[PDB]
Amino acid sequence: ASKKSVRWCTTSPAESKKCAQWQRRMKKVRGPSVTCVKKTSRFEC
Amino acid sequence: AEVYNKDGNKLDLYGKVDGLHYFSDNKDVDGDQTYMRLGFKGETQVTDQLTGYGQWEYQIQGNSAENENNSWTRVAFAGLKFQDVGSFDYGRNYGVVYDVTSWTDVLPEFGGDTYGSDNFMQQRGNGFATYRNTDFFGLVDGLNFAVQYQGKNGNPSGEGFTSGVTNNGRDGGSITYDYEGFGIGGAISSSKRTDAQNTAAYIGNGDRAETYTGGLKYDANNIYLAAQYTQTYNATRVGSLGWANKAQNFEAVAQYQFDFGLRPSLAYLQSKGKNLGRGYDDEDILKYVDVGATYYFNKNMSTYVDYKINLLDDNQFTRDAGINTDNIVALGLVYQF
Amino acid sequence: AEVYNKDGNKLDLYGKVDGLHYFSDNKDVDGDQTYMRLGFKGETQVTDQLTGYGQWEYQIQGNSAENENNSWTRVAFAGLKFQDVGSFDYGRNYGVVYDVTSWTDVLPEFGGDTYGSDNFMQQRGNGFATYRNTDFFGLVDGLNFAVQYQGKNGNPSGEGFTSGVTNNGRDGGSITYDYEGFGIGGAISSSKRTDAQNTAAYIGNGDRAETYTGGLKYDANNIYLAAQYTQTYNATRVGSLGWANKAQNFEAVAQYQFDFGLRPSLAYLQSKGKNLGRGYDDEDILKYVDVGATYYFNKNMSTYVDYKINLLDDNQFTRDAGINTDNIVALGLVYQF
Amino acid sequence: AEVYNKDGNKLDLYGKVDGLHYFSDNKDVDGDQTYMRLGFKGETQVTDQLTGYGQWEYQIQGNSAENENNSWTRVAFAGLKFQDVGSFDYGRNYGVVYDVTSWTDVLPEFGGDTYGSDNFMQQRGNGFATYRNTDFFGLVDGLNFAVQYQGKNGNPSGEGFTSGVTNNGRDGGSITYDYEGFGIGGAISSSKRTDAQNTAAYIGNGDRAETYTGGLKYDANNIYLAAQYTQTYNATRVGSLGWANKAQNFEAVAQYQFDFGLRPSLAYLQSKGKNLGRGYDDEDILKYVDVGATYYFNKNMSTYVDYKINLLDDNQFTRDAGINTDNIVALGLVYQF
Repeated sequence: ASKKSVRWCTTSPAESKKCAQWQRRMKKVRGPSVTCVKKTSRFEC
Repeated sequence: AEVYNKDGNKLDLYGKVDGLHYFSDNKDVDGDQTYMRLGFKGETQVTDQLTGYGQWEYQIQGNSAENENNSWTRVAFAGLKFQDVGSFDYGRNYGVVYDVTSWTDVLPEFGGDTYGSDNFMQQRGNGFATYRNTDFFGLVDGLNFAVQYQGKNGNPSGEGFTSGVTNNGRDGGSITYDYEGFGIGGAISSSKRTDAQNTAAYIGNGDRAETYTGGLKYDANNIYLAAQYTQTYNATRVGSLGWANKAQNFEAVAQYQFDFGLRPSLAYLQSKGKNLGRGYDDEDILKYVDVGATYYFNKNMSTYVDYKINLLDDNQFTRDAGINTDNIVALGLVYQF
Repeated sequence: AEVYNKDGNKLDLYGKVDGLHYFSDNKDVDGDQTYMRLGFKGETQVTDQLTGYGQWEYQIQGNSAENENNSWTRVAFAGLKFQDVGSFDYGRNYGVVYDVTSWTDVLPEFGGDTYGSDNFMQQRGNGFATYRNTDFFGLVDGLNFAVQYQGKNGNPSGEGFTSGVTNNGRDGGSITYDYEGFGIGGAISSSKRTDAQNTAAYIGNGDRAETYTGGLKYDANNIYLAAQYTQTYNATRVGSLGWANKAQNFEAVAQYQFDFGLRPSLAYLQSKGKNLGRGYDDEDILKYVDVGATYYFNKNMSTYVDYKINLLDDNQFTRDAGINTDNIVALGLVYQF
Repeated sequence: AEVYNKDGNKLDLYGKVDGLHYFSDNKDVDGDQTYMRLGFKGETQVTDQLTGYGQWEYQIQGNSAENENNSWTRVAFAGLKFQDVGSFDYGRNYGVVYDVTSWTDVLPEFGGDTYGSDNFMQQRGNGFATYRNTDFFGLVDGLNFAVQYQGKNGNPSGEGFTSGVTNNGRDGGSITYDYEGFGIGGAISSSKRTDAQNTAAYIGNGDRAETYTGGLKYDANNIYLAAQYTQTYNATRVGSLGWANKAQNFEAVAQYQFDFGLRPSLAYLQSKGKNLGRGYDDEDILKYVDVGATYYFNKNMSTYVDYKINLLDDNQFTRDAGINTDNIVALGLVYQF
């Protein structure tokens, strides 16, 4: 995370064999900058 | 060859033909590269302190049809070698930054392209006044330094023309130290850059151009080991796209000169473009492992192989800049006098 | 001139200024033709079997205003002379087909024009790797042969670029025999022709380019006699019209070298275009009796007169090709070192 | 340098590098002027009367980027020195008018510019046949004379082409006398001018071009004193404007050559355009005081200072012609072999 913009706060099982381009093509040039910051479930950040 | 040499004054008319071929996927370096150069060196010795001199070196491509002309001037200058004091020479010369970066431009054919020609003072270009001193005035030994000033070489144009001028892919000092093999050497340089090279045509908020450079080498008993590292601000040509805001350039060679004549080299070089303009970002200008060898029949003839294993990917980047990204191999047979 | 020659290695810087003038009705060859050339030869002798070498010849027009530049590279190569084995040399060199067709290119000024430069391997061109052997290995004498391969020298362009390349008026072996005076010699050669040279732009269904050539000469006691006959397929420049599907080239010289200096020549040459394209048909590319002489002051200076009695008519042909069809006379005064 | 020199025949490969800077308001002569030339003189001596010769001199600018080529042919001829008779040489030479006007073109850098290159016979241009005789046949002494003929050097174009031809800023005799220091010389010269040069593009009802010239000089014991006054008709280039219907040119140098090396010069030159075309009228084509000095380290190396104090005003005239009006300074260090 923590280098100026915002997360996409994710989960575990196959759901993100996919969480790609919402980071690159996200960037391609920059766009509204998405990290992700995956993680087992939603009850996160 | 030391031709004339009579009372004080001596000449050395000189040159080589180099029958050189390149295999490459890049059909834009592909194939025949023959070329030649001739040059003269000259010294008249005026006194015992004071001695004059000149040098002229000039390459002429020998890979094209009688249709086509081509060939340019490599070096052309006169100066005076004072005795304790030092030497001075005005003319088309090597930039000082080249005292250290040369530490590693010695591959059979490749290398010495993390900088280029008419590239401020990195390497070779017009209008150099250089001062050189040899063992800090005879008084500490294999310490030396050079300072040099180059006047503006501006527009061919109608706003900042110069007599003898140019487009602008084409508009300092160093000290270096010895104790038998082992060289350290720094060189710092800085150049105001012209308003022509400053125009949102391809790249560079170009204020001065600065290169900062440290080098290392070790040379003795057949081993040649060297490294040069230098980073530049606003001075590394990135294709024909204009220049490179920051760039870190690294280059290391390794070599062994055999008693019978063969002399393998192994080298790494690269150039990392930092914060580039115009999309792009961080991005490699050059990246490649050099592997190759040359063989001396004698000090007058020889052959070489050279093999640039070209470590860069194709991208709207390289492609933009027109930076070759393929491997090449060179094969060369050369005769020099 | 044999300048430097010290321990093994030896140089010969050489050249000539040739004060040349042409009278011709053809105001496009008319008038002042002054030029010069200089070049070096080199040998370094590496062992007793093995010796190195280099040559570089280069002409510079000397007939235009300081305004204008002009002057190209004739020859530039290095190679190795092995001893029984033979020589090898990569470089801009003479095509092999020239081992025999040279048998008749010796007029005081004209001749040597049933073929041209960067004309496949007929004469002179880039990218040649040549092997020559002298008396079929020291063992049968004044029999020799040559084989050579030249690399593609393609487009300047965007489909087939090569490094060092060209428009296309500009994109082999021989054996020859001796018994004192009398040469026979055949040479055969063959070159793939680029897609560029193959395009309904003027002429050639051009698949390969083939020339087939035998020659005869007779030379001893002042008499110089010789003939070279060769027909080519898809390889004789017809004007700037591209190439000539079949062409038959014949060339005979006769000369006598006088004790005191003067050396008359008398020669015929023509070139028969066979089945041409684009109307035209059968048609002569060149046809002319040469009559002329040169006079040696010594082996360093001399004058010549030369007079191509030009036996071709004007027609939408010659005219189309821009082939000169008037006579000319040349008058020259030359000094050579 | 007298390189080769064996049995009769002797060469002299020669040249210089001249590390040369201009400071000038005129950002169009300003800056760096490095350049070099090399050249060869040659004589084979054929008999005791008759001797062969050659000369070729050639400059190559040394003030630009490897990008750029530039460099042209200065002189190129071969002749024959007869013994009582005289010499003859065809080629690219200095025109005879230059026998006398040269009496004053010796500034450390400036001067020699009330005439130009490829400017009829005034100075240097292509196609000169020349005959020169030394002391009116051995038989009156330090009287000689030259007569010379130049062939038309016409259009590159489609009416009047010539072989070796040109735009037109680019399409004779003299006698001179000696009694120890003190020269008078006259030179008279006349050239039919081409239809191309005569066409209401800028200037000259140009029928023949004609220059009439007398000169004075005085030279012995360190003093060098000289003057040359010549007026021309339809033959002084006025900018790029075409020619000057009448013009009087004047030029005087004074110099003293010191024992130790330094050799100041003081000089005046001007050029008075009479009755020009196209408005304009009477008008100075060039006007300036020259002050300057060169210092000889020895006969092989030296520096110079030159300072054109440029006495012309700006006006739609000079400006029209693109004639420089500002001062200039030149600083040079030269080495010559």
